[PDB]
Amino acid sequence: AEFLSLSKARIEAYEKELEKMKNIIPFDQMTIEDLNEVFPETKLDKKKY
Amino acid sequence: NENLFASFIAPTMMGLPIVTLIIMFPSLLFPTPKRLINNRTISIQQWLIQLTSKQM
Repeated sequence: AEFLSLSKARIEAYEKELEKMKNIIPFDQMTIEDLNEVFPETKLDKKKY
Repeated sequence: NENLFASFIAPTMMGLPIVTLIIMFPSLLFPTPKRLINNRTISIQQWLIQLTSKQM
């Protein structure tokens, strides 16, 4: 029952992730930082191409 | 002796007026947006860089 114990919170955290994923897309012309959660940014000299 | 060209003698002047305004002025022709979708006049400046950044 450890799968029924541990992955139950992993189900609801994935279920809550589907709630915030609806929030981010918003308007077409929405934001330059709210779109900076899914698509990534990094430190200096990461993107080679 | 049909078509006689002419010429005018006049000094051709590369003078030196106030330069530090004239240098700064082609910076303000290019804006920079803090938005995701832009406004269709920066968007063809932003595309023109992403060509010739892929050759140097």
